[PDB]
Amino acid sequence: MLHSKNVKGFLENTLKPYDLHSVDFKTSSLQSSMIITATNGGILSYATSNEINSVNNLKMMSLLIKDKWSEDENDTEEQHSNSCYPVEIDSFKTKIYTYEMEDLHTCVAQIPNSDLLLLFIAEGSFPYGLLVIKIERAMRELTDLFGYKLG
Amino acid sequence: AMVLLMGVRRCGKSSICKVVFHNSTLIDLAVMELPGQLNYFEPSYDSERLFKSVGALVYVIDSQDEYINAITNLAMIIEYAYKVNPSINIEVLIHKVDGLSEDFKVDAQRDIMQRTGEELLELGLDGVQVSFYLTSIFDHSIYEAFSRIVQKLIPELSFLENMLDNLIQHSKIEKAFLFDVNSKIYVSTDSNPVDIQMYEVCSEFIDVTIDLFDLYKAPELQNVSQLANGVIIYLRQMIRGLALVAIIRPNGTDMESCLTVADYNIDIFKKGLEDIWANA
Amino acid sequence: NRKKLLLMGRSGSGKSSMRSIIFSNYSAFDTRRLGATIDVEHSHLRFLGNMTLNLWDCGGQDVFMENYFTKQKDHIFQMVQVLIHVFDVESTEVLKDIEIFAKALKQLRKYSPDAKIFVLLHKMDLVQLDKREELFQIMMKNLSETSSEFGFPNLIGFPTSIWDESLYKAWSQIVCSLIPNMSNHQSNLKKFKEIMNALEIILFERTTFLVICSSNGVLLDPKRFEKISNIMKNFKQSCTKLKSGFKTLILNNNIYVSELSSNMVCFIVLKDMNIPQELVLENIKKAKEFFQ
Amino acid sequence: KEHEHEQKLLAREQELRDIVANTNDKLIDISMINNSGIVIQGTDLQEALDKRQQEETNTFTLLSKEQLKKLHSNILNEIFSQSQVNKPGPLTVPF
Amino acid sequence: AYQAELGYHESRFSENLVMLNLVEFPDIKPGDLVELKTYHKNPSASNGDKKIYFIAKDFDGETKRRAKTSNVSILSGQLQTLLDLPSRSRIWIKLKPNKFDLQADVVEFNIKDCLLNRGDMWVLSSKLVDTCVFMDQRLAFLDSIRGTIKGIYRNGKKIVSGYIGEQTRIIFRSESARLIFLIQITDEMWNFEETGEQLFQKMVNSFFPKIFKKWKD
Ligand SMILES: Nc1nc2c(ncn2[C@@H]2O[C@H](COP(=O)(O)OP(=O)(O)O)[C@@H](O)[C@H]2O)c(=O)[nH]1
Ligand SMILES: Nc1nc2c(ncn2[C@@H]2O[C@H](COP(=O)(O)OP(=O)(O)O)[C@@H](O)[C@H]2O)c(=O)[nH]1
Ligand SMILES: [Mg+2]
Repeated sequence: MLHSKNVKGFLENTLKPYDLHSVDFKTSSLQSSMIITATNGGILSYATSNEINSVNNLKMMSLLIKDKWSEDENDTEEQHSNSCYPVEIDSFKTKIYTYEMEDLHTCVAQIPNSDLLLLFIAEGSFPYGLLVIKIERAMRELTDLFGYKLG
Repeated sequence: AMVLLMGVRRCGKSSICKVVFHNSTLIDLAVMELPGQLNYFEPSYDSERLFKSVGALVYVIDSQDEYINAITNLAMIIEYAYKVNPSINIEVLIHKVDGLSEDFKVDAQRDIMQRTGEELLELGLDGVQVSFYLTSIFDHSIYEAFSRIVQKLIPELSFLENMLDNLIQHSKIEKAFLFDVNSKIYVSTDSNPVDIQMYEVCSEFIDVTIDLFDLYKAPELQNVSQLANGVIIYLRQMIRGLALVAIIRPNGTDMESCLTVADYNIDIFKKGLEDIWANA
Repeated sequence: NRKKLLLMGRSGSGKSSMRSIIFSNYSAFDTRRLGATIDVEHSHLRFLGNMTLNLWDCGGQDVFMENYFTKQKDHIFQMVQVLIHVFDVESTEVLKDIEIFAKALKQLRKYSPDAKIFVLLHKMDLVQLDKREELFQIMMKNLSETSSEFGFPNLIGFPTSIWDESLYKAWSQIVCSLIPNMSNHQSNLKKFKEIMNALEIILFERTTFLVICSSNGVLLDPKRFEKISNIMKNFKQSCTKLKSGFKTLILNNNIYVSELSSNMVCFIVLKDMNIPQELVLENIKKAKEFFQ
Repeated sequence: KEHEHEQKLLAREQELRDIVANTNDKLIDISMINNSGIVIQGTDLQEALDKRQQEETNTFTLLSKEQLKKLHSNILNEIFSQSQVNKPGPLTVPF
Repeated sequence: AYQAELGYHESRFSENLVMLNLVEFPDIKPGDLVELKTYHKNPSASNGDKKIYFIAKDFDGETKRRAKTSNVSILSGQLQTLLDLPSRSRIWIKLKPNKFDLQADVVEFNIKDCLLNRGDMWVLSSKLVDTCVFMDQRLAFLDSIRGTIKGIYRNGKKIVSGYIGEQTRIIFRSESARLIFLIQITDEMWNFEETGEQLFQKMVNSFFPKIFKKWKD
């Protein structure tokens, strides 16, 4: 089974911004943080930094991101792309893809050996490297959701 | 747009009102029943304002009893109704037709139409068009008749038809109805023919929605009911008492993607409907 | 797992109307065309996926009723789990009805004294609304004084009619007295209610749409179960028009009606309106194999 | 006064046609979703290149260690420290 | 064969039963006989597949202008109920060019509760030429006379829909007609048959009640 409250708390915690103290470099929070399916692309769980219209728009954006990701997961040509960051944690291989949606930076990563995806959307000023590190450290703590498939 | 119900005693006006409106312009307002017995009509007994305040007059004829005198009384009513106001739409319901054959029903409607036309020719009224509907309480006929009568009193009909046609063409919707929350009187549809079976499906969907919502209260009505063959039925409350019920077919697509695009399209349609003051 | 239910009464009491509406899927207007049941009509109805119900729609007329307690007494009243006696309040021979019920109770005590007796005061729509409940009391006390006489310390009765939803409650409580492993179903339902954080979870049967169990066993309507059963029967009969079968129903993203298995339907009312539909649907699909 | 009502009806017809055209322009089909092309792969360097292209040679010439080695490690540590997210409990519950 | 998307339209737009987009699949000229089969190989009876002949006609101006796919539109009412297909389905189209060779042989008709002269039957048959009909199609003559096509025959087969040509033997059976009965009262009426029944007992107990029950049915 699944627990919506703990996943909601995790997605709310992944909306936390960065405030560096050694170097004065403040970053804004992410626009949205959600977990979606790898089959239909609809929202399993979601969280926003800051109502029905935004939920429908976020579902549309999740559908668009999964539609773009489906062809990228099934393509082996041009595999040495600069926007792909395939990380392997705990002997589980996955592929992370970053995309630009007009003025939005959207980073998606398939949870390894499972039919789920994790998506972080931030503003255009957000750096891509910090998003990659954020999604890597987020996937590091999601070992309990490994091997989960839809029924 | 207040409609006036007229007819002889024990013709069924109160029963029609109880069934439809109990289970402004467009909302199901408190209509006025008028028991009209056979008599001599008083000339201008302060009734000019009353008939000037009626958007469309509705007459009820009992098909079980003899009705030639009823048609004579109806012609007498029209004789001053059209004289006072030349913009009133005139409606006649042939009520209590549940236990009649199709050929008998068609012949009865033809006889009633011919008699009314001949009486109006005798009375010298010209340029008047009286509509006729075969109605009964026990079936969908009275709902459709009141739907046509109400549709004759909404000036924005073609624009709503275009909006619903565009919504249907861009969401794979089989059939979309713009019901009202009470009386199940559908206000607008597409250019596709109003199937009776689909109309009954949508009406009983309205009933299931309202009853289930009323069972759990005291803590914007939305509904998705998916069948085995992927055909979904969707409900979203529009402005004031209006609601939208759409039968949408998947056509071998993703259920959640179709639901998302239908939700976005219907929210856009509701935002467009906010601009036009079609509510209430 | 064969359960022998007896459905007895007087002439015209509406036993076959109950059997047709609850199980054979007939409307209220379609029970007028029913004929007179001659002798005993047996119906083998499959409940859930393991239960089979042998419902005995008995005759109810005087020759049949005198035949039951004289010659066939060693056949109709042996290995009986539930008797359902249908009393018509339109009857002018109420003492004869009570005597027939007394003979039936005597035979059941003689042959299978572990059975369960239920009484349904049918046709309680012709009486005026003010005098209904008192009338239901006025007979029931007498029936209790009858029921405690021939064994049977407990007797449950229901004011029933085919033009309201009380029939569903009466038949649901009659059937649920035979369903095995009710405690396990209640415990699993409580676990699922705690897991999904739901206000109320109700488990039905798919075909008959009778209530099987509830999570709870803001003030709510005490007769909500039977009303939901009637609404679901109407919705199934509506969805039969579109040449398909009802699968799911989501209301306000708060009320989920879902085909839990091939034999049950779940009715979940949650607390938070902001949960996405796919999470609830996925948790429903995970519990699909759990209740099997 | 009825000519003013005729002009008002003409304005109403224009307004209703404009409303129909406005609500017709936001309709999205599934073909628009599948072949949108909005979701494109973007990197920081490519975004900077596009910004310079819209706004509009070897510049660099090849020639402390402790301070840079300390600051780089401290910046990486501060980046990795705030990315550590602790769950408020188990994610999947059993029966 | 071709492929088309089914459509439905109300009587406000067009009065014709079947309309097809003449701009699409331009092999078909305006005057043609077109099959509307819903099956492409291996016809299915349990699933439900029918062949419905019709005569080609173009879309209405309002429907063609404010168009929404639907290469073939069927008027609602009886033809839609006969076909029993959803609002957007896949159908097939042929261009059978032998109008003379595809004539139905016998097309039935019913003239209940109305007096048609013999010449009236001739005129009504003359109006039913180069026009395809189907089963239980309620034709109308002079807006009051009702018909019913209860049987279309071709090569010994009772086809669901047929084409009426110049050499089609259309018959007009009457469901409300005058009847004369001539009962012979002879010495044989009180005789007994081999089973043990009198012949007039058969006449008044088995023949007349059966014929009256059949007439009422
Ligand atoms: N069978 C049938 N009876 C009807 C119908 N409409 C009305 N009635 C009969 O009309 C009676 C009610 O008439 P009512 O509304 O009180 O007449 P009013 O007070 O003059 O409007 C009832 O007893 C019904 O039996 C109908 O559609 N079908
Ligand atoms: N009005 C009304 N009629 C009922 C009710 N229950 C049964 N009936 C009538 O009972 C008749 C059929 O009775 P039936 O089931 O055959 O009695 P049984 O043979 O003794 O079981 C139908 O015509 C119904 O109209 C009720 O609650 N209200
Ligand atoms: Mg019976």
